[PDB]
Amino acid sequence: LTDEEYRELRYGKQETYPLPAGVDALVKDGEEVVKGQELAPGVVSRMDGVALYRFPRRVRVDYLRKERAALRIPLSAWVEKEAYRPGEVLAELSEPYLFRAEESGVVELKDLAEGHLIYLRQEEEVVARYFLPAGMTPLVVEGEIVEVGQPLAEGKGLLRLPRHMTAKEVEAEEEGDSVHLTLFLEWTEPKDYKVAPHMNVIVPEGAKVQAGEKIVAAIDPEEEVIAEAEGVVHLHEPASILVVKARVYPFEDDVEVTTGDRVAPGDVLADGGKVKSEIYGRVEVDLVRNVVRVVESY
Repeated sequence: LTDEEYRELRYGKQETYPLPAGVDALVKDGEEVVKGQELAPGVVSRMDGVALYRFPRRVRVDYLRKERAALRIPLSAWVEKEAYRPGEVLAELSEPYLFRAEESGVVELKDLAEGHLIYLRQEEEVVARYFLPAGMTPLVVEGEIVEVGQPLAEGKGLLRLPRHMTAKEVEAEEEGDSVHLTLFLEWTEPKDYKVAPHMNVIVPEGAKVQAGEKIVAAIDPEEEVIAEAEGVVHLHEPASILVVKARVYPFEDDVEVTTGDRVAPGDVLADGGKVKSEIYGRVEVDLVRNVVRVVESY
């Protein structure tokens, strides 16, 4: 009777897989993994089970951005839709076009991947918010004083939503030659945070967070990491991953089981008889990922 073989029968199959510093995993914190599957460029799992992160070093936060801007283009070149998708063609310009300033003031240029966003400011007041999709290259620069009628950008061929931008609730009022579109833009803007062991990631993978919300804790304040604004947390670069032979069943509401209990194929776990197990084994009610995992038996 091996000191080890005992733990496998009683508590279950477990294996740790180390990761070379600065390397990122090819799986999420509690993703279902199969025998042979790459858990990271160098590492490869030897069993089916659940991959769990051991002390991650990088926490990425996909911050949500939303701005409302306007665009002026030739009615004939427009590709009328009530919502656009990333990379989506917004219009087809036959000949070069000059999106001209309909307000005056100082410009603020904000790169948005293959696209741009312009703000016309007059003193302490944002007087305008212009959207100019990829293809329409800006003609002005951050800090330039611009006047009404002055061309701000220029499009030559097709106009597309930045690969990562989305536009919905498009309100387009027609006007003779051109068209005036005001769009509600939404795109993700990520930021990365480095976690030194003496730090505790309070939030799990996939968590939605709000401004002010504490993401990472530590005995020192300037060390703490607080969300700039609404977003979605992501864990990256775990020093290692522990695979556990077990299945995982997430639930929307109420758990009908307790950590420690044994289970069999059929046995209900949560959401009324909606969530049933498929295997025999131990139970662990993870309420950090709002899921119930069942460690295989045999």
